[PDB]
Amino acid sequence: SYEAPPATLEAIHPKGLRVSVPDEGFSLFAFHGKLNEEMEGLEAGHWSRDITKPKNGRWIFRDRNAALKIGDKIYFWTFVIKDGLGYRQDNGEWTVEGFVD
Ligand SMILES: OC[C@H]1O[C@@H](O[C@@H]2[C@@H](O)[C@H](O[C@@H]3[C@@H](O)[C@H](O[C@@H]4[C@@H](O)[C@H](O[C@@H]5[C@@H](O)[C@H](O[C@@H]6[C@@H](O)[C@H](O)O[C@H](CO)[C@H]6O)O[C@H](CO)[C@H]5O)O[C@H](CO)[C@H]4O)O[C@H](CO)[C@H]3O)O[C@H](CO)[C@H]2O)[C@H](O)[C@@H](O)[C@@H]1O
Repeated sequence: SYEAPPATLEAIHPKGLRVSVPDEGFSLFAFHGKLNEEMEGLEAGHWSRDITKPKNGRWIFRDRNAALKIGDKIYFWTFVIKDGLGYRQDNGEWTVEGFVD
């Protein structure tokens, strides 16, 4: 049965974090994440935000001010509502390996 799609994360040059999932017929996408500190289960995170509509096919979370560095780790989990039911990407871990213009 259904599983949340994996998120794509990008570090932006000169600054910023962008996180997105494809719209698979959701009503809601939430991102919950911490920088260089593990998530202790389903805690809110330093980044914690509900996104309520997709934009051109994707659900997008942005922190335009996040100044990331190579080797920074983001520990995260996401939440999507599909047909009134909730699904998570659990135990997300992403390492900055480069930047996007
Ligand atoms: O009303 C004024 C008040 O408003 C507040 O804002 C609200 C805001 O917080 C809310 O945001 C949504 C957010 O809560 C939601 O998070 C969910 C989270 O609820 C969920 O937690 C689960 C528990 O549900 C679960 O409970 C179990 C229960 O299901 C079962 O029936 O019984 C069990 C007992 O036997 C019981 O434990 O327990 C587990 C732990 O085991 C919890 O993890 O977890 C999911 C993740 O899986 C999490 O996503 O997510 C939504 C979508 O992102 C958020 O939108 O939204 C409301 C509006 O819809 C707001 O009103 C303010 O903060 C206050 O200041 C205001 O006073």
